[PDB]
Amino acid sequence: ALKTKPRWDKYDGYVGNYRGVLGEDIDLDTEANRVLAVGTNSNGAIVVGAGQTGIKGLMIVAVGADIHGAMLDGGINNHAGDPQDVGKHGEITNFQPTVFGRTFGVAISATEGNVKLAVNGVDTGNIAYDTSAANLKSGIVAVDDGFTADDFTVTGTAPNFTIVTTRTDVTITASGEGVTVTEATSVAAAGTNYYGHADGTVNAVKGSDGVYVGHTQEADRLIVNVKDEED
Amino acid sequence: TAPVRQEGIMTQGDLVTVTSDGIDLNALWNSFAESIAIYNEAMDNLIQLLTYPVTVPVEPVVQIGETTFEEATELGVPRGAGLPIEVFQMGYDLRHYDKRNAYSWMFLADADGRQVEAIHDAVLWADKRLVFRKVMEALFDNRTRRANIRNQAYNVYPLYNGDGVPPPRFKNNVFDETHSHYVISHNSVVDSSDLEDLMELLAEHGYSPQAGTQFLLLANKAETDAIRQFRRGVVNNNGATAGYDFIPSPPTFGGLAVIGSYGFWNIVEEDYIPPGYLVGVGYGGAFNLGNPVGLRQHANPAMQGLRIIAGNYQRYPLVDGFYARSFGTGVRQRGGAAIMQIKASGAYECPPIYKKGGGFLV
Amino acid sequence: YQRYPLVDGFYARSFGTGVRQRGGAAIMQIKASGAYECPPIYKKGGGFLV
Amino acid sequence: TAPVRQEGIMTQGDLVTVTSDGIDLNALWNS
Repeated sequence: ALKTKPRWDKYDGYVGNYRGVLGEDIDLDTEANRVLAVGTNSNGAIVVGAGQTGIKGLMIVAVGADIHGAMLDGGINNHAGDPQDVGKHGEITNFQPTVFGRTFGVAISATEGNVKLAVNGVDTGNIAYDTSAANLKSGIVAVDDGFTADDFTVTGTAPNFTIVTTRTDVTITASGEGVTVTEATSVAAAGTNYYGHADGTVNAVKGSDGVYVGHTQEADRLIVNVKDEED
Repeated sequence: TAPVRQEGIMTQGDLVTVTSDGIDLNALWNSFAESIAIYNEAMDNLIQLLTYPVTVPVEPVVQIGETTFEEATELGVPRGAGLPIEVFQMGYDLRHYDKRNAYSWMFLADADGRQVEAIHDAVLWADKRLVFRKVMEALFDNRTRRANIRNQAYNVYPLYNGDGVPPPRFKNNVFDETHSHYVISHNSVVDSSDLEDLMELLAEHGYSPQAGTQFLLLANKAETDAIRQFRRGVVNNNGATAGYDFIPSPPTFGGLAVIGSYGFWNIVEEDYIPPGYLVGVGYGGAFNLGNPVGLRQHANPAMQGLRIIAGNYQRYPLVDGFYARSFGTGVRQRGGAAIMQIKASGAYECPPIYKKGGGFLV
Repeated sequence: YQRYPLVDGFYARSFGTGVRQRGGAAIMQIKASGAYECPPIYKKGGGFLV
Repeated sequence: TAPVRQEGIMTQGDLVTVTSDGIDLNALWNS
């Protein structure tokens, strides 16, 4: 048709897969129809990411869409205080990793002079082949497009940087010679261990906070078996 | 007859009379009606082959999902099933046309009734030519149109053209949004490759001779003169080997004369196809292709067909009247036909004969 | 205009008014000083609606 | 708040018709 989207295939509901209530509203553009790593806050309530307890399960907020492909707003399973289902043991099919915003690797091929990047196709002010991480931020912010500093993050050292963003509607590219840009990408990989994080993302990498949530088999599936986070 | 068309109020001095020789020039109005009947039979057969009546103004295009079995086990259970659906909508337009006949009292005082009947018949012929131009324009003009129906705006489509919903996947074939059924030969003269590539544009979607699809190729004489050269395993123009013979006829597709065939193409030679264009159309078979263009009328029966309406001038010195038709067009089976222009390089161009801005006659 | 492209039609009324028994009624306006004013809602030149 | 009078030839685009979602606005002129 056009897209498949993650769903519980096996979820029992008597074996410590549990009902709770949300502590917060779920973002329908950013968090619905995704595999969310979840904990509980200092009240009885489900939160995306590490609450008071750390990660205790996975949640899929299943939401329909209109015939034009937008999410149905008036749902009863996605606002604060709505009831939701959290799984520790089960299978998720049409599985995909979960990531928030956009992130771009920038790297400079030039060893002298200046280079140029485009934000949503409009060109940035010139930046040195040795600009500071502070001056990629200042360059990228400084165009009359209305995004401003408030929704960019930058980190790196002169040869390369990561431009992170919380929004989906901003795209970085190269436009001048002497610089290359790749958006990061995530897709499920067969025979891999997946890991929930304090953000609520589910990824193949355990950093300093990753809590094992399951392993895939064939890439389109996840066998969920949450090694619950502990103190 | 000629591309000469007189307009304005009919006066005295536009009158036709018996001469001093006794020639009744008003007996001559029927003279060209044999050619009118021949042209009407030609345009009718193309309209009947190319069109169907639209019963509902808007159509869904549906895509539905896919599922598989799994290797079973004892102890374990299967991997579940669900079926996504995506829906797009398209319409047919509807537009308004008119013509006016007007006479001064001095014309009406002296005119023979055969002269006013000659004008009514010239208007009925111009009505046929308008419906024919709009049918051909719906096929040749590769631009996407808009129409308002029931307070919503819709896309109104030609064949595939790089706009709108991409073609659905077939058995193995898959198509991106840039896919187009308006294409070029990439050569100044026609190949056997061009008839074979044109057939692939239908067969790629399963409109194929394996499905029992019948095929019509409509072509100008200038193309059919080159196509008659083609022989199995022999080279033609531009280094192209032919995969078929052209096989001459001693037969009709609908009412049009088939000159012969090349593979599964029934070839019809037709001077209404401009030089340098080929039009391939599929019919029948397992997908049950209907005629490529839908004709939409107004919903009210009092608005349907060609109508004659009493004019604003109804008294001495001057009388007028209106002829009016409203109708419109669009394509449902966007893959069931294709058009190729014979040219060396660049884009497809709609021939100026059938482009939307160019006029009301062909 | 009757068929195409326009159709129109009219409404019409003819009437008028006057007073016979000129003493049989009176109007007072509540005000401190100056002339009687006709209220604009019933002044002759002011329009065709109440 | 204060009244306004529409005046001119009634054309297409001055039509009231059944809405996209099926409300017969022409049942309601006596309202």
